[PDB]
Amino acid sequence: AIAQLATEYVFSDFLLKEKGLRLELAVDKMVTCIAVGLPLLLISLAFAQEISIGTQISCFSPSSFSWRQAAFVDSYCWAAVQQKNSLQSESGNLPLWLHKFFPYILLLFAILLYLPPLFWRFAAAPHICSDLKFIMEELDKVYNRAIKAAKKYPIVEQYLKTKKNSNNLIIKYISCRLLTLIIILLACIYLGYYFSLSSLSDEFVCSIKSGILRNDSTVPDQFQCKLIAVGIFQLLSVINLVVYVLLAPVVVYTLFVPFRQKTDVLKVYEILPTFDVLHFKSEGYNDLSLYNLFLEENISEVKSYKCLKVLENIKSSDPMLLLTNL
Amino acid sequence: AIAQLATEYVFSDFLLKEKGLRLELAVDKMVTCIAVGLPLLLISLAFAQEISIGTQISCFSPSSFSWRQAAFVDSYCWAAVQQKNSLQSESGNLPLWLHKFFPYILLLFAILLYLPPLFWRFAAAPHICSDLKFIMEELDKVYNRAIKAAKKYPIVEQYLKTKKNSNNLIIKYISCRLLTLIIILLACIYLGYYFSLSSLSDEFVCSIKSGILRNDSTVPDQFQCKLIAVGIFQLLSVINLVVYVLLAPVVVYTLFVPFRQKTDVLKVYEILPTFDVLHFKSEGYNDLSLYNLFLEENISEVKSYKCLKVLENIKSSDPMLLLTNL
Amino acid sequence: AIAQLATEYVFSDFLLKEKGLRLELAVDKMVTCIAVGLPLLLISLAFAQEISIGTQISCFSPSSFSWRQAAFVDSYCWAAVQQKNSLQSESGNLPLWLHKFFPYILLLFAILLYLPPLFWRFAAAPHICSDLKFIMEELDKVYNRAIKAAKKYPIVEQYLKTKKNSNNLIIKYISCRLLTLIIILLACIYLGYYFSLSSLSDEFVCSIKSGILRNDSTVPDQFQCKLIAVGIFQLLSVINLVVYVLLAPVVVYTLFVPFRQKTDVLKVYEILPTFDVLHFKSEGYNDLSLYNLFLEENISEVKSYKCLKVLENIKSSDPMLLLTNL
Amino acid sequence: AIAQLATEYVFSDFLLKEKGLRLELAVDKMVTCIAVGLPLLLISLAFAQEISIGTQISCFSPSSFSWRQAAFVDSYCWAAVQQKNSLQSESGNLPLWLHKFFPYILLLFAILLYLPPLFWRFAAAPHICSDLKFIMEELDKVYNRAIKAAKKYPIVEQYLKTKKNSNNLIIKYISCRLLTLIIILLACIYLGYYFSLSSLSDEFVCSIKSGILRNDSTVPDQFQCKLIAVGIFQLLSVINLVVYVLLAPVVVYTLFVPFRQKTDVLKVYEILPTFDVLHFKSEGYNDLSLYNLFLEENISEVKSYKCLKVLENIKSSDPMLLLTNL
Amino acid sequence: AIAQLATEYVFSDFLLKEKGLRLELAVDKMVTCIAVGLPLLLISLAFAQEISIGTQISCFSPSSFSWRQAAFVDSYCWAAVQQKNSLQSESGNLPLWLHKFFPYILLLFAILLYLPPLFWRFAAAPHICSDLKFIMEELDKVYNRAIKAAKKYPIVEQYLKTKKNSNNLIIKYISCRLLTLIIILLACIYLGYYFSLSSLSDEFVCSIKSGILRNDSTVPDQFQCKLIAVGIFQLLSVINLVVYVLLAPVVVYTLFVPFRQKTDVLKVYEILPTFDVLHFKSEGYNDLSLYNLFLEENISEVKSYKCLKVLENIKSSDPMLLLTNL
Ligand SMILES: O[C@@H](c1cc(C(F)(F)F)nc2c(C(F)(F)F)cccc12)[C@H]1CCCCN1
Ligand SMILES: O[C@@H](c1cc(C(F)(F)F)nc2c(C(F)(F)F)cccc12)[C@H]1CCCCN1
Ligand SMILES: O[C@@H](c1cc(C(F)(F)F)nc2c(C(F)(F)F)cccc12)[C@H]1CCCCN1
Ligand SMILES: O[C@@H](c1cc(C(F)(F)F)nc2c(C(F)(F)F)cccc12)[C@H]1CCCCN1
Ligand SMILES: O[C@@H](c1cc(C(F)(F)F)nc2c(C(F)(F)F)cccc12)[C@H]1CCCCN1
Repeated sequence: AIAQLATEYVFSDFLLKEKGLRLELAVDKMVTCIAVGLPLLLISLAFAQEISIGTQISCFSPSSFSWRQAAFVDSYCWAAVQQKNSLQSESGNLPLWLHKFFPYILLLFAILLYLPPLFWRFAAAPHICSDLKFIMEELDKVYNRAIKAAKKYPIVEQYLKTKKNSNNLIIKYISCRLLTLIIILLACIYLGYYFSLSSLSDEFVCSIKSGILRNDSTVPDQFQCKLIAVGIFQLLSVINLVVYVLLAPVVVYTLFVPFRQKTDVLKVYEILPTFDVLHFKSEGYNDLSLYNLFLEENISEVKSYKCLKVLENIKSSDPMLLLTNL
Repeated sequence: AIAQLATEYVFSDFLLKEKGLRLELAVDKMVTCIAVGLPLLLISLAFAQEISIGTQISCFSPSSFSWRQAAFVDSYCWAAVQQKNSLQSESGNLPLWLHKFFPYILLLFAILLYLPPLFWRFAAAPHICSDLKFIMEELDKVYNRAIKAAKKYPIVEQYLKTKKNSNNLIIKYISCRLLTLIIILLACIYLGYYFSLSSLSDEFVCSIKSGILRNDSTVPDQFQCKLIAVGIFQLLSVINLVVYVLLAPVVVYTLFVPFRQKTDVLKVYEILPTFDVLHFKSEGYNDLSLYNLFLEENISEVKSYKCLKVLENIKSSDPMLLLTNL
Repeated sequence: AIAQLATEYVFSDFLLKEKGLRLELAVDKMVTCIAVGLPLLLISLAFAQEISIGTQISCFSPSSFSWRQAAFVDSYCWAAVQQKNSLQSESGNLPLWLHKFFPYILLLFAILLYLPPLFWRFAAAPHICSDLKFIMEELDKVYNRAIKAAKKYPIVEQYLKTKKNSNNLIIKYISCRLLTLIIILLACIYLGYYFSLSSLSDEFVCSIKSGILRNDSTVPDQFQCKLIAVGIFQLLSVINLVVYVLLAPVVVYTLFVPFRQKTDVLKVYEILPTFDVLHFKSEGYNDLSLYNLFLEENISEVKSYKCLKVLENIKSSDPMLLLTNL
Repeated sequence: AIAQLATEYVFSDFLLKEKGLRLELAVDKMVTCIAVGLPLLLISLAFAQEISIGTQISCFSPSSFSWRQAAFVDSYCWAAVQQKNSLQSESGNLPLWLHKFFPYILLLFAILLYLPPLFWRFAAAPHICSDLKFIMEELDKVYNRAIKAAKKYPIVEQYLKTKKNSNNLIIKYISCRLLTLIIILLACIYLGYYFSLSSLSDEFVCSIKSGILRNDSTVPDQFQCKLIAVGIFQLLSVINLVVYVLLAPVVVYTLFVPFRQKTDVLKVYEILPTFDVLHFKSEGYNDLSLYNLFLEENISEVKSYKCLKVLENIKSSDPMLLLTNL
Repeated sequence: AIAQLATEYVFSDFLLKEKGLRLELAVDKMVTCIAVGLPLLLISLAFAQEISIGTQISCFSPSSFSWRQAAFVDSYCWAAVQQKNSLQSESGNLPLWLHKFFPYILLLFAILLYLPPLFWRFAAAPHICSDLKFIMEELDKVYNRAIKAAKKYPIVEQYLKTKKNSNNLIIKYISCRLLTLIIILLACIYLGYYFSLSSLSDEFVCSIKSGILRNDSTVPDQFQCKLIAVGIFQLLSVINLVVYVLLAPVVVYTLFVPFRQKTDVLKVYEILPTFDVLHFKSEGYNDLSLYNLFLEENISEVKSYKCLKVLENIKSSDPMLLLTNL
């Protein structure tokens, strides 16, 4: 059912569950889930039980034709939207090709939108995963040492600086998001072209006259056929186009990594006396700018950051309290 | 539904899940999943609920024929694409054979593409599994001994050298990938031949005249039949051919084992004082070249390598810090 | 769907999962899975949704006959391939019997191929299971004692010798594999005979004239019927015959137990000083020859064998290292 | 599908899984699973998707009759195999009754074959369960005491003797197996009678003339009907009869409890010095003869029996080794 | 399928699983499962895929009537077995009412048979549950104290006596079993009356003449209708009646609580020296008579009772052995 479909896609997890670590920050998962599942959701809505009257093409055989003769006419003209010579139409052969393969094309866009998140989930996900969990563990060790002192060389600061120098991972990230934006724009171009079709493009005339039926006495020369659900495809197309047009500015915002403005989440550790590491922050296209965003995603999960952020918040309203907080 | 099919194949795990150890390195799993599942995905897309109008062959019986007489004509000509004498066609009997058994042939290619990964998952997978987990355990023991020293005979170096001498496992690996490449090229040849068919090959004429109906007064001599979804098969064929043509250079890259260039992942252990083992690396077709790749897959999972790689990265930006890192 | 069927049989576990111990060595599981599941897979492929046009037999009733009268003709002639007198055919009654009961016969061969692995999984599996896990535990105890010595009577050697004397279990194993080979050859004989049928054997004429219709004025004397999917059965038959013809040499290789040549897997324990047991190996048809093969299957899982095999491999490139390896 | 059915019954567990203890010894589970599931398997094979052409009875209404009039004729004669007066047939009313209720009768035999294993699984299963696990625990305690001595009153011997005196449980067991054998013989009698039917018993003539249609001008006096799949029922009947005829000697062998000849499995404990209990064995119809068989099923699972049997086997090739074995 | 139905009801658990404690003793679960599930099993067998020819009522419209006109006739007469005036029949309106609502009536009997076990599983199950597990725990404590003594006031004896005085729980139990017996007898009365119907009760004549069709020129006055599967209902009715007639003596045996004769299961604890409690047993309708039966169900699960019963059994073939048994 359509409601079972809605629970399957919109209200279920879908590509959201896949625990301690989150290697796909906010917006990414949101953008990927909407962009991938909305062609799937709208295809499945296109052919729901309630909305599909029946056979997609009907062709108006004469009354003299039998049941299976009309079945031949319908099935032949369904197959004969493909070849050029068999049919004539005012719009042309290309919009009928789009009408037949609308769900194929939208599923192709869904898979194409799934490709850059997948290439992220293999090529760059283990590196960000291992590096971020190591940084979380090291920061927990630093706070444990500070708490022990309250009751030599900071590895985290220099390991943060050497990734400030590197920019391979951000190049992978911006390549993923740029491919996603390009595919969204191409899907917008297709959906705008498809919805802008006259809606008489589904109307066409086909002749069942190839082969021996070219020189048969009693067959109609041509058969009026309509591709049913083309209007449903156009309605779902404008819906998909509207949602993708809303989604594309979010992706363009996602491209600008340094503008995202993490609100001094790493600066909270600078307040502690022992933790002299991680004072600075990125101001450009580097790996560290992306590490700051994945940190700002995953740092609330850290044991110590929440306590030290509470210590910072009460200041926002002497470090004796920190010893007391433990 | 087509969307349920897409979630079943593209977005689900498929042949990806099957934890601590990964005995199928990157690209392999990617190439195997795409090459195996894309014939499955495109077959299931070929006969989706929306795209299938109904019966695959219709044959245009006369109006005088009843419903089940036309059913006989359709079913007989479906069966009679097989035998040579029963039908005549401009293209021939072979393309009609391909049209009837297109999903059989693509599933045969999917299983044939699944064979070399399966022969890897039995013949060579236990050996690489046991050897790699032993190497991981030994390297963890070496780092534990080094950390204990900081706070005689390295088995790993000589056990690495004796596999430098051996080349049975790489012969198995290159045999698997060569069989995969050969099957991909054969599938490309078939899909190029199938898509290059004129698309009037589906059109054919069959006579329901074998047996007693040879000398019956009132039956048509021949019946115009079209194999519906042959154009859908050709569209999915060019899609499969395009994806496999993209996939084949990746397999050819996968053949060249020593060119893969692990970026001194084993050299990180040379920096430690106690770990004097594993200084060198392969420069040819040996088992060690494949062990380096499986190592570079699985070494990020190792406890010690990540810490010692952080120690190497800060140098990239005295070993006192290592004692401090613990 | 056919792709769901393929994931159910070829790509899923099937008779592969059913952990620490493997009481069905390599090839056995491979041969059993292919031989059992390929009739199942090809039957399910025979009647897939895409390939089945509809009713399996159609019979060309006259136009005067109604819908349910033609349904009677089809259903009667389906039932009347059984009895001899009701029909006449050029090939005979036996090939039509095979055409009706092709999936029954191939499923019978699948179950018959499943019988010897099942009789192995009950009659001989507990004995090999208990004996092999006891041998693994005893060898682990021997290596633990050797490691303790490095830092009286070997039970394993004499318990190995007394099974060298016995040959009941190998008789059970060779009986299982001989029954499997005989059933494979019988299936090859059937599939070769079935594929060699002319493919006009499906064509036959039946008379709906038994009982009161013997002396009815207006019924045709005989009705041209074709058994649809017989050509599909013949194509799947030659596929099954080709795969079984490939499989039979593997079973014949599996019969020769002593020729299998375990590569001194038990000899690795002879290198240790304390482990003076298990020096020799079989050179004939005994239980010990089969125990060597199940050992060579399961010995990589053993804790100590991998370490001592690494010690042997570095030698292949004084036992001081063993004390160091621990 | 038929292959899904085969995986559901033959290749799945079925009545095999239902861990440490096995209260249904070998052959019993085998005989119960085959005898119960083979009527189920052959019924489900009788009405598979491929083998069922459609409606089971067709009756050849005149061409003047409409679609639903022929539907009435088919449905009425299906119902009117029951009453005697409505139909006439050469064979009689009883074989048509068997043809209509063949799957009911075979399922009745399946449930009747399931009754004695069920009455075993309630009436006698807890007693054999508790007694056998107590005997296993006591024998483990005896070997633990013997191992402690190596490094007064044996309860097991007298508790074994008092069950030598009793014979209630063996009476229950032989009653179960005798009921199973009697039901197998009755099923063999039915299947032999059913297969021996002429196969024109399915042919019969029925009159739709009860009630107001007795005195209606235009209806045929009688309608030629065939019960389709009766030949399929006869083929499956001879298959079931052959398998049950093979199964019945196994049940007759299962009746003779003392002849089963446990190979001195309890005598292995006599070799130990401390374990002076359980020297003798049954030579008649007693509870102890059945306890020996359930012991010989479950004693390989025991920790100590395997070690002491290894000690016995090396002798088969001074008890110093036992102290060493531990 | 019918075989899937059989695995769902007969061979699966059904109302058998619902672990340490069993608050529904033997026979109860057996009687409840058979009595509840056999109407369910026979209803599901009544409308299996193989046995149902199609529409349950067919009515023999004239040939002039169209397809949907005959559909109206069938559907109207199905609805018009309800009202008295619309139809006339030799048997009457009541047996046609039973024929239409046979599965409703048998499901009503199944639910009515499920009511007394359900009222047991709420009203009396917690009390017997808590009391029996407390008695098991107290007896285990008594044996632990006796074993400690071997190496003041018995609460169990007086707590057993005060429930000897009470009879509320046995009144609930006998009310449950009496309601079950009464419902079984009522179902037997119904099934005997239903099977004793002439089997021409399914034959009836209905007039589609209410409303505007009372004064329409061309409709038949009355239509011969048969309710198909009424004979199947009668066969399943005699099967259900036979099984319930067998079941009713078991329920009548279950009513006599004190006659059930627990074989001195509580007397085994009297043999121990410390356990001076629970010497006597019931000889009438009391709560203690039911507690003895639930004890004899659940006492084999007790740790100590099995050991002390082994001590009693060897006597059946000085208490020094008990100290030795521990
Ligand atoms: O909730 C899921 C969802 C799916 C889809 C669609 F269609 F992609 F599957 N569409 C949605 C729409 C929309 F407006 F687009 F319809 C609005 C809101 C949520 C939608 C998503 C969103 C991100 C987090 C959870 N998975
Ligand atoms: O995601 C799965 C996938 C399957 C398939 C197909 F069809 F093989 F099943 N096709 C895919 C395409 C394609 F472009 F080919 F359509 C593009 C991207 C992913 C595809 C794969 C890939 C590897 C890791 C996870 N399993
Ligand atoms: O992978 C499974 C498989 C099944 C089948 C079939 F058909 F038996 F089910 N056929 C297969 C073919 C074949 F060429 F025969 F088609 C080729 C490769 C694998 C096949 C098997 C094999 C052994 C280990 C895992 N189970
Ligand atoms: O494997 C299962 C099986 C079921 C059936 C049937 F039909 F009873 F379900 N038939 C079988 C046949 C037969 F020859 F009879 F077909 C041969 C071999 C195994 C069969 C059984 C057997 C006992 C252990 C596992 N459950
Ligand atoms: O096994 C289950 C079963 C159900 C049914 C029915 F029909 F109630 F569901 N009928 C049965 C018949 C009968 F003869 F009655 F058919 C005979 C034997 C067992 C039957 C029951 C029995 C009690 C323990 C397990 N649940």
